[PDB]
Amino acid sequence: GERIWAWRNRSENERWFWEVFAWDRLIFPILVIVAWEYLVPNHLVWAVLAP
Amino acid sequence: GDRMSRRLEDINKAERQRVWDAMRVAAAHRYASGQMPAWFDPEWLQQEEAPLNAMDRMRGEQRRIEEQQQWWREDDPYWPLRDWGDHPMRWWTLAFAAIMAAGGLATSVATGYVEPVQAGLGAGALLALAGAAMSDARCVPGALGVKLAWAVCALIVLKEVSVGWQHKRKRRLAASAPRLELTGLAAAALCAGYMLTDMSGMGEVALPPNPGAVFKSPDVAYRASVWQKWGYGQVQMRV
Amino acid sequence: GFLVEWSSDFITIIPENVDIYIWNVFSKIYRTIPLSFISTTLGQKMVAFPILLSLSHLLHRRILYLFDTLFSTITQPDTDLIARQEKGTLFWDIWADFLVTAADYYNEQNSLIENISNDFDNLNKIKPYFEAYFSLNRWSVNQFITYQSWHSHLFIDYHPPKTFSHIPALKYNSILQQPIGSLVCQIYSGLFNKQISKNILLVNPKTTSNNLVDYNVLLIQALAGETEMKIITDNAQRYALVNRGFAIGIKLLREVFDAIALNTPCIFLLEDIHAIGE
Amino acid sequence: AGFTGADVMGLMARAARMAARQGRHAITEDDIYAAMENKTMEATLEASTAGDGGGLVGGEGVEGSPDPIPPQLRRAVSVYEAGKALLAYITPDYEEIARVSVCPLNVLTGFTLFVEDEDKNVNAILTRSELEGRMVVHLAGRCAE
Amino acid sequence: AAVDKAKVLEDVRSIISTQLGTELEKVAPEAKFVDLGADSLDTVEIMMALEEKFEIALEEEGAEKIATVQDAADMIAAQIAAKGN
Amino acid sequence: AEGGVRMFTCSGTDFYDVYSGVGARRVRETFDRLRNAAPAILFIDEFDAMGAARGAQASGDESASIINELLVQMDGFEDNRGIVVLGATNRPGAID
Amino acid sequence: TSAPFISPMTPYVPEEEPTRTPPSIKDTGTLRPASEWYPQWMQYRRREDNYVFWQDKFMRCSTDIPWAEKRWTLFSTVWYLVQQLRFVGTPPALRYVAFLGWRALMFQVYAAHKALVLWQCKLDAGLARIGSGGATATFSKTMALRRLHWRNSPLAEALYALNLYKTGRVHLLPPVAKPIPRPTFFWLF
Amino acid sequence: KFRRQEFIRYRREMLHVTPAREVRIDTGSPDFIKWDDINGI
Amino acid sequence: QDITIFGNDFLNLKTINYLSLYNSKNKILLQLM
Amino acid sequence: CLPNIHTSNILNFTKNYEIFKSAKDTSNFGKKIILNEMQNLT
Amino acid sequence: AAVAAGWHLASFALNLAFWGVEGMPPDRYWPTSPRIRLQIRPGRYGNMDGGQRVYMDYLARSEGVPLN
Repeated sequence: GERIWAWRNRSENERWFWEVFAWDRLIFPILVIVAWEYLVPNHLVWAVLAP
Repeated sequence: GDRMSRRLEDINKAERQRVWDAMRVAAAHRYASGQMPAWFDPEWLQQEEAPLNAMDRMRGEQRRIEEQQQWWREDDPYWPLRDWGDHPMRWWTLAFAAIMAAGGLATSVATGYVEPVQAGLGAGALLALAGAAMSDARCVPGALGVKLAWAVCALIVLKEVSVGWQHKRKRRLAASAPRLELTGLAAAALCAGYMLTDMSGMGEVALPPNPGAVFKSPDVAYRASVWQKWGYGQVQMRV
Repeated sequence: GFLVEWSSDFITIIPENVDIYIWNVFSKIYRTIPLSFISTTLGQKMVAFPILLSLSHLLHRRILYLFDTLFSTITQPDTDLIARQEKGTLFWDIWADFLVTAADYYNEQNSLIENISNDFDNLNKIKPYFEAYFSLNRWSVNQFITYQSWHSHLFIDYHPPKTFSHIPALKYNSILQQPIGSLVCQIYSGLFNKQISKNILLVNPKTTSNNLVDYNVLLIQALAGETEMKIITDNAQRYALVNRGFAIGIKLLREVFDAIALNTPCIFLLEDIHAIGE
Repeated sequence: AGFTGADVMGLMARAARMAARQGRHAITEDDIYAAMENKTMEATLEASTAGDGGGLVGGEGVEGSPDPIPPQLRRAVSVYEAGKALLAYITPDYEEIARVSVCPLNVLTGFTLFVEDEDKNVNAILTRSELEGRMVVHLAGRCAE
Repeated sequence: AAVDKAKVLEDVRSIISTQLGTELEKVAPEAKFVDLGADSLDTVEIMMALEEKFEIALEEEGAEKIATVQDAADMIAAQIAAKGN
Repeated sequence: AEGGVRMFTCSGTDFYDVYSGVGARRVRETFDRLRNAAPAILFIDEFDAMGAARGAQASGDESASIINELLVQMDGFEDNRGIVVLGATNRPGAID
Repeated sequence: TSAPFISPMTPYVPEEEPTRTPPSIKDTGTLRPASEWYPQWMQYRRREDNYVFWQDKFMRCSTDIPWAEKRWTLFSTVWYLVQQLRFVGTPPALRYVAFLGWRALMFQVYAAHKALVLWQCKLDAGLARIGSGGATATFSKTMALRRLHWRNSPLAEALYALNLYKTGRVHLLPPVAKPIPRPTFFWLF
Repeated sequence: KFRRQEFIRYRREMLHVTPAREVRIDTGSPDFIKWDDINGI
Repeated sequence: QDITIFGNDFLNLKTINYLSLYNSKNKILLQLM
Repeated sequence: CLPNIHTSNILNFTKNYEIFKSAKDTSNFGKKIILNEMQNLT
Repeated sequence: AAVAAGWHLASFALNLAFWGVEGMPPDRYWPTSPRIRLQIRPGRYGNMDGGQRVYMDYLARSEGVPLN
């Protein structure tokens, strides 16, 4: 318990990163845009305008 | 008590020193642009300590010393382990830069490949500049020097153990694979010796703080600043 | 019968201990995914260890969030409640306000009749984002909650934003190190959900200075913030109500006590006990 | 003397705490005596120190309480408690001494714990010799100081 | 701060006895270390055993000037004295 | 006016009527109207009419209910972005 | 004297904030583990003087953390994954077994180190004889203790061996090793 | 859990608008009450 | 005759009690000065 | 117990100082390069 | 088949070695009640006065009290 207390006091930034930032604001939007552009034929109405 | 007096005195000394340092910095930025009242003697920015703290230390020191009197060098063998003002790993940096440049030239003339001499001379030049800035370990260049030196030796180790050397290509495919040879081992010894001595400088450069570090901070303006930066300026601060 | 439920919204009839049971079972089932993933994949060959660690953590959190979204989707209001909402909002807060203005401009069933008569006698969601140019899950930054739970049909506070750096005076008071330290050591190890409850007296000297500060509340909220627990606070003067020689509140207090006994683990504050202890 | 069941169970709890404070797990009898002394001194300093007043604790760091309790103020407390215990020993048919101590709870007073028999004067009798002996023992501390 | 020199002295005597093989009532509070069946490379082993028993670190200069079990006990008591501060 | 915001107002009387259970729905509805009409500032005169201390002429189910629902709207699930409750009183010791 | 205003006889060496948390209060400078709940010295002080145990706990865990242990870097956000695995993804029972095994191993390592230190003192006492040539078969308890607590850098012991082998002077010792600061680079580590 | 059960019981009973909390005398426990364990009696 | 210090000159009640009960005459004379 | 800190003076300054220092890292060792640029013939 | 079953059995044994929450500290990004974490609170409509009655026995249905 003491070790977990000391470790929680020194890693607040990393904790918030892995719980709130890693997927929702870093990996998911990258994946979503690349996935959409892999499908969706090479027009302009589909590749730029509707995105 | 006698135990809270010490706390008070350490707080006071630390605060006096911080204010004198802020003064040196702001006076330098005001004198390098003209607006200084012309009684200002620009040699004051060299007094490192503080006038008050210095007078206290001098008085205490003279009182202590007054009340207590109520190769090889056979007169001091431990001459290296003495503070001369420069980084310990300083002659190693220059030695390694010389070795790198010499090996680069030798091997790249004795073979005809253009890569080893370019790598060796670049490494030598950067390590020589680093070993120059490491000659005053108290200042800020004395810290950026160790930074540059560690970076260069690390890049050397990386290239060696992951891509290998162009002039060491052969016909087989398991023999021309990158292993760790002498120069990589020396560069690794250098990085380790740098890290085990002092690389603790310039410690205020890191990734910025999250809204996760200011959750329990005791200050509202700072936390609002951090939230605003990271994109949460509208969230309500029921705090 | 059937209609009292069939015509009412879902969450008001179901208790919360049921969903807490569901969540506990889910958590206990899937809490070993990272270790199994890591061991399976792992037997410049081990430069991938950071990647597998990242993948383990991300996958575990994905499973948890998928539970969360499946839960939060099936408890939205259905057709009946949405219809009730929008047609009630058209029936109550646009027609009846015009009705009030008409009434207090013109000014018991007979009265409502001349009212209904004398007033019969006289009477692209996306576009703004471009129009602004050619001419947020607060739970992600704020995890502090005020609530009333286990009985909805008690004003608990979840995760206050304090810590022991809001009370530097604790650092020197040599008589507060052992009890508070033991408390924290217990809570962090999990051994606090199986200790016998306790009573503690917090004496603070009489303070009538110009300050609105009080270090009892400060110390205990700092303890509730350091551990990220929940805290329940109430005053004793609110229970010294007597009439006819009958003290009503003094059993209200045992009622709130045996309610505290249902929301473990928790800290219960009770200030100014001399009001019921002279 | 005068304890009951609730008293002894609370005593065992406070004794375990007092045994922790000296870096041990097993409760000794010295921890029980220390628990008695601790309860007594805490009771007296809660009655003296109140809304303000105070001036009796000695380890709080505030302007009232010096931090290490200077040595000339420890010599005095030891002389005081030594004189009191010495006079309580050489007095015929006084109570018996169980534990002499100095600076309990950091307050600037001693504390002598007396074992007495409830069956020589059954909570009711006071003879003249006993009262005069008590007077002498209570002046001994000041006189030795 | 306030240290009980009695307990420290008792346990130092016990450790010395158990280390050399001499019975406890023979090691006097002023008995030096060579007369009790120990050389120079054995006054360091009992120093190590003392540190191991009390779990403290001995200052080195003060350990160069240890000659009587009394001074050993006094060094150890001074170490334990200044622990929290 | 100078803040440029819509003004809603009330009184201490219409809410402290003794028709039981009505206060809770009243405060709920007026606060939801504020929220959907925010920003806005609710001015309420003689606040001490409702915000009386405990042990008053009630059985802890009418007055306590309305001021507790005032609380729940002020603190519980705070989304009052731009809302301000500006009470008017001259007996500031009597407030709970 | 670069200092214009004040220059005491001792030159001013700047002080900087520490970079790592001190050893706890309980651990020895050596390799052997600690008593694992209560130190042995706690028994020889007054009950009212052992608040320093829990105070040192409060300090290392919550109150004085040096702002160099809260740096967010690319290395710390992966060490977070490692530590969170160890603390949340493993059951406490396996952790306990690993703890016992590690304690046993460290005890054996300490015994080995102590034997090696004793052998080193013999060898140095033997070499100082050749060095000074004459009578001194002695060593210094100072150097034995400094070796057992890891207070010498390798250069220091080399210089000391040379000084012994050439001039004896078994009481002339290297100054001391200074504490290693915490390495930092940039957003990197 | 016992507190929760009894609270549910009593609140449903009083919203629908006994103190016989007998205890069974175990004898196998080491704290078993002996007939003449008592003193000064 | 370490660090230059400046007092805060305020006498509480607890401080008056400490000085009255435990200090000599010269400490009192210094406070009065 | 509690030491009644608001009627003190050393507790006041030490308290406010420690709170301020713990709020945020406000050390700046990298602003002293301006001290190594005071004599330049450019 | 034995190996492909022993994998699942090892994972199940590992999950058994946990046995509870002893050793698990609190966490603020993950409360124990999904309603707090998900910000779920009833509104105005769908509120039956005698629905609370039903509420009780549902609790009494799961708090296992065979009275009901």
